Amino acid sequence: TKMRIRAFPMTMDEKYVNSIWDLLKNAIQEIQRKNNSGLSFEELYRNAYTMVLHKHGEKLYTGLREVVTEHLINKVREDVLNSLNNNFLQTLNQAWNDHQTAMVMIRDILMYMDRVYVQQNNVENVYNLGLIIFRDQVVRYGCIRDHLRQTLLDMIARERKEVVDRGAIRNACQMLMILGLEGRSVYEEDFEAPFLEMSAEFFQMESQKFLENSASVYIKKVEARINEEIERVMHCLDKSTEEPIVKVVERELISKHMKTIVEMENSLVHMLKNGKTEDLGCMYKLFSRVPNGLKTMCECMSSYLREQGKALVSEKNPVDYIQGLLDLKSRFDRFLLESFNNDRLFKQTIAGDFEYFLNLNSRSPEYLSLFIDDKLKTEQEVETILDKAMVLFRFMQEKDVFERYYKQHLARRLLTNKSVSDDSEKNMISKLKCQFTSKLEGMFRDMSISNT
Amino acid sequence: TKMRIRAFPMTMDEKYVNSIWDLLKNAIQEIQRKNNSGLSFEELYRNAYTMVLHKHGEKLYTGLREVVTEHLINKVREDVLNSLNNNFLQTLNQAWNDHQTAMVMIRDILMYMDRVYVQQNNVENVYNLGLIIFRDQVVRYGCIRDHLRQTLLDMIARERKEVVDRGAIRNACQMLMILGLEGRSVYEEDFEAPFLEMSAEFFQMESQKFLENSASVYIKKVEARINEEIERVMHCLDKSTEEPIVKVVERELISKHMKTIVEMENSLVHMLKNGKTEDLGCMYKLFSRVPNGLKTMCECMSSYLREQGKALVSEKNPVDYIQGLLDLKSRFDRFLLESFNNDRLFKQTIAGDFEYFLNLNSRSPEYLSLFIDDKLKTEQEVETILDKAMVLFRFMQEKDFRYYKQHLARRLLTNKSVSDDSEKNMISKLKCQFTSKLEGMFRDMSISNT
Amino acid sequence: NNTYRSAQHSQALLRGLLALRDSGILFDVVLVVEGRHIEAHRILLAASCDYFRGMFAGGLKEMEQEEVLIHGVSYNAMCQILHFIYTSELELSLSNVQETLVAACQLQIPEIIHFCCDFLMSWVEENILDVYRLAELFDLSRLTEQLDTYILKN
Amino acid sequence: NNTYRSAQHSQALLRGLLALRDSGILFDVVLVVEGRHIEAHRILLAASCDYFRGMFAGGLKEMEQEEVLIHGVSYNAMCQILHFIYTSELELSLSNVQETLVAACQLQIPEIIHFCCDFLMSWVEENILDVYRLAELFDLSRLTEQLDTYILKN
Repeated sequence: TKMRIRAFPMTMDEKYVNSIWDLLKNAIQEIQRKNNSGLSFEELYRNAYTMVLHKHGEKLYTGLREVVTEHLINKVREDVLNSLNNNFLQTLNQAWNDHQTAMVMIRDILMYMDRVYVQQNNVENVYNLGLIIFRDQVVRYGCIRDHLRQTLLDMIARERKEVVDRGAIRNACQMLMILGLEGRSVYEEDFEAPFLEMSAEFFQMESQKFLENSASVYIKKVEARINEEIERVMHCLDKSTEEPIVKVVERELISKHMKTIVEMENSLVHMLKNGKTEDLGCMYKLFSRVPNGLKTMCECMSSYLREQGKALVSEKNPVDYIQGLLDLKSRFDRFLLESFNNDRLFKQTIAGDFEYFLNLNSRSPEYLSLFIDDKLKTEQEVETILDKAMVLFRFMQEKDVFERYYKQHLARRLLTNKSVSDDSEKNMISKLKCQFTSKLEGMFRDMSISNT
Repeated sequence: TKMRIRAFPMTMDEKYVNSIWDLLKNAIQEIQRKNNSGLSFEELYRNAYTMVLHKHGEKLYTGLREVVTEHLINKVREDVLNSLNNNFLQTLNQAWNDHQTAMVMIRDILMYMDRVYVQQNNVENVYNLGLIIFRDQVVRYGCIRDHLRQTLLDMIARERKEVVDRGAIRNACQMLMILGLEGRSVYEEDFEAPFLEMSAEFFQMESQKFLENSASVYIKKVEARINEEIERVMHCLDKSTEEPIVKVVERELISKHMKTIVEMENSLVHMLKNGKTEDLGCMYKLFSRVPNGLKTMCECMSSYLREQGKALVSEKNPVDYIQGLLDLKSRFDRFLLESFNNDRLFKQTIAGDFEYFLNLNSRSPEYLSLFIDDKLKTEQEVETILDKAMVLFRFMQEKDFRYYKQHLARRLLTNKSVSDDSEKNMISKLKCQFTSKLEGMFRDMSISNT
Repeated sequence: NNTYRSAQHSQALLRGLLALRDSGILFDVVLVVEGRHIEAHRILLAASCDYFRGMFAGGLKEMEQEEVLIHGVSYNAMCQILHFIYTSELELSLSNVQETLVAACQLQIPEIIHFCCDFLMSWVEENILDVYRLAELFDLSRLTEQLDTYILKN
Repeated sequence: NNTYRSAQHSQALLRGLLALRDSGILFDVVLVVEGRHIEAHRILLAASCDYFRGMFAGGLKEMEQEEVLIHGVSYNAMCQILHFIYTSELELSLSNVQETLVAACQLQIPEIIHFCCDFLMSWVEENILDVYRLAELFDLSRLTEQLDTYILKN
């Protein structure tokens, strides 16, 4: 292509913005009062285009800020002041909705400003300007903000105690969030902090009231309360609130006085002899969220197990003693299999206690070796008790005494063959399993050698 | 996903297809009469949807063909037949347009058939079914078709004569194309063949007519004729007809008697002595399209050059002879530079004639050698005619032009040459033995000048 | 000259159309499927499929009617196919099949037919008889040859 | 589940809308530019650009009006922009620039801005003063910095 262009006779040197402004300001006034049915959008946008070419967008800017703030000073501020105690919040949300639709229309008809002034001069958009001017004029008034906060706080308390409106509090919550532009600063400083603090006070009062001298009812109703709180927050309040509230709940409702509710004489850990799966399971599952919470239940469990081992091991009939050892072991592992979720820390503390008292008595190994001797004096069931019997062996640190006695008993259970089944007599070695085995096998396998 | 599906409780078998076919046929009949403002589209489609789903596609196809052909027998055939001589080619175009919109609507409301029955039974679409039934039923009738042929032929003939409505013929001409499905068979066998035949006959009457005993007027008016024909075809006819009609024009109007219009005593190649660029340029550009066409003018001008060459060679003053050679050469190369487009065959044949007679003279090299000597007895103009003088040099087959050396003495010893410096340049123009023997004697006079 | 063609424009236009529908403004046609009203754009629902092209722009009585009765489709299927037309995304689950399949045949939209065929491809040796019956009834060549290949693999 | 997204559907819908416009049926809005009537689809001309969005769906008086006034733009430019919206192809020649650029600045469509900037890029050292004046008036950063780079290359 070898054609000249030379086709740019363009000039916008016409000073009449005053006229295009006064008209645009009348248009904004009409939109503020909801008379949009009779304004020519194309002509309104044309007025907007001319000012952009004339570079009088600043006049439109300052003028737009002035007109929106004037409409907010008059016919919004005292519009909600005059209803401060009468049908409040609803009027605030209504005014907010009308303002939102008005600013949507204003951005729609002045959209050029949002494309070459707002973008190229590092200033807030028309929609964001409306949101900011609402946040600075209607809310954070000093009287509107105080009343708005109290109404939300009082309503959420009556709901916590009565039935109140849930749609309005949700609308206000959403308005407070969207008033923070991208963030939630308005939410944080307007409703989040007072609601959190009043909830802390209410839950501390409830904490002092709940302690009434019961555990199962207390823990179940605390579960009901926290479930109610999370349900309410997900229903009415906004989602980002659901994290800090629940934490505060578990900071004030149970972890505030966790140590005094684990043990109380009249009601769950103290009397675990009931053996109810739900009774301890609910208490565990409700103390699981609190950090360090597992430690106090572990300590109570450990104290009880220590006392039981001291009481039972301290001599006594040779077989009923080991029967007590195994039956207590079975009962205690029952809890960890059906009450808890087989928590590693709990298993560790039971193992530690079992390693404490079982080895505390020096006769234990002798009794453990006798167990088999009494046992050897259905066959599948006997195999099952071997697994339970093999559990203690791992716990003993003095297995030398056990194997030495087991070898002494090995002779007594061999020479006259007190063992009912010979084939199993190898199986217990297989469970027990060289010197731990050969010395127990040298005597027996000799009786196999001389049997030919 | 490990979920069972088990969610196909479908059953539709029923013999109520004929009852709803009655409704669909009534709807189609209403659409034929252009009462589509009051027919529920979805219900009509639903009828067709169920009709197809119960595998009754053949019944629906047969019924549609029957109803469309019944509407073509009545209210189309005699609709245009009753107007056979009154406002024809307008009533038929209206009938075709009404049928086209009707079939568009029918395809629209019966579109299911076009998707799973027509595609999976290797049959023609509903739109193509309507086009075919129109092609078989209202045209190709034997009376409607024959009258259509007369009307189109007479119209285009009157246009060549008078003023006719090309637009009307355009409608019928295009309808004829779209009636051939993808191809143009109906166009070929209905209007293309008669049109071309009439054009041939008319152009042969014209060809025997215009031969009136003139060339420039004849060729210009023939150019006007072909330009009219191509524009006429593009404007009123279809775009696949321009090529055959143009070939018939160039075959029958000028190539029929091309050999007799190239020479006529009263008027272009015969009397080219006029030298008019347009006079021969038009004839060239109008015989250029015909294959073998350039040959007749090549031979005619070759014969003229031979006759001129023989008389020119026939000797005579030594200078005027070569002057005649050069200016005839200039006049004939003028034609190839400004009348023609420097055609390769033309240049070749002029070169051939020039090679023929320029050496048909034994004394021609003697005259050629004398020229320089007479010339040597502005300086830029001297160089120019040297280029022209060189042109004949290449044409001579008897350069063994010895005489340049025979003359070399007589333009050196007494130095008849006006400029010595150019006397070397003509050697470079002439350019070893062809030059050294021409240089040995001259450069010797340069040797003894010190 | 040189003509400039943009590819992102079509997707941007569909996104804007979805935004307009979500705002619920400038609606013109309303469909009564099974007593349930679903509102849609007439011209948007006029170039999606040939069925709707013949309905809205064909020239029949259905043109000058705000409310249109459409049968042969379930409300869930109608909503799913409208969602496809508006954002080119088809959410196919177990529930919305054999109702979306017939709906796709109703509008004769090849894309939805192919998508339903693929969904039946994924979930197909316990209920092959009824699937074969359905495929023969609605006459899908692709589904039939896929079912034949699956029987061969069996 | 697994939702199925089709890419060809958007361009298929665009061609369908083009065919609908060519058939000239289901037209709803008519624009008078400079006394010349140009007819277009309201919803199609409502999701293309923000200006038309705030026009056909803003809620102003312009909604309930069959004939609308589009001034400050040239009829050739309006036809060009409508063609772009309808088929995503912009035929830019020497004649249809500086009226397409001002119209594009009007309607605030970034695609047309970029296309016009490219066209002036191709045909830009004899008339740079007026081009710089125009770019400064309409405030296009890309055109300005490309012009600065071109001056640097000079």
